[PDB]
Amino acid sequence: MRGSHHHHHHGSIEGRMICYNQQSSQPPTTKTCSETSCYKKTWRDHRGTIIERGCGCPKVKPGIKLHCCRTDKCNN
Repeated sequence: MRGSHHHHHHGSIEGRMICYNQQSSQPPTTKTCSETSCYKKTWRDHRGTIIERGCGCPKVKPGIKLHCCRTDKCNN
């Protein structure tokens, strides 16, 4: 229940979708992207357990927990 996002009526120019890229030291931070997906992933590294997201979904190193949705905040 309430799993779907909020969306509204439209009539302005088709500008790029705003993804975001927030990180375990950096605020909820936005940008325009048109990669094949926007994503979420997490692993253990020199800094400890670090938290990651950005635009794009290339192959990763083993033990990283990758997930990647098509547009904007749709991964979150």
